[PDB]
Amino acid sequence: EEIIWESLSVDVGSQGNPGIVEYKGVDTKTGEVLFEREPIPIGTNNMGEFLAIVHGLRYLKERNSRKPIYSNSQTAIKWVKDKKAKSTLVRNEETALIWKLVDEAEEWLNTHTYETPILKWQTDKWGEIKADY
RNA sequence: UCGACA
DNA sequence: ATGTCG
Ligand SMILES: [Mg+2]
Ligand SMILES: [Mg+2]
Ligand SMILES: [Mg+2]
Ligand SMILES: [Mg+2]
Repeated sequence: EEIIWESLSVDVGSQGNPGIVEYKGVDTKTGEVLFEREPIPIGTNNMGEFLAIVHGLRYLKERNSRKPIYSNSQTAIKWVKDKKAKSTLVRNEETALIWKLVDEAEEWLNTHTYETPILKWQTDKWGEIKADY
């Protein structure tokens, strides 16, 4: 129905897909950028979306914040729930970095608890997510 | 054979 | 185009 303004919004930007991937997290209310990841040379959109949610979980947990996280990504939301990023991206020397990060994000999920609700941003009703590039 | 989310 | 799920 309506936007939970007291929340963190995450989004991915890329150049190519697969291509250069980055992400950021913003306060949904103020649009202030709370974190921004250095570009990863090769990755997929969905891997970037996954890393952005997991990074948001880590960021909120460290700050003892109970705010929900908004993502526009059906795929990444499911991967986080499963603790398993089911990417098709070839795992080789060029994709080594993104895959290491993905493996580490999954490992964090398997060693930590969180209560953060992970919520689907309703683009069709609300327009583009605020963490949008 | 599609329907969605990016 | 390409990455993904239902
Ligand atoms: Mg997105
Ligand atoms: Mg990262
Ligand atoms: Mg930590
Ligand atoms: Mg976007």
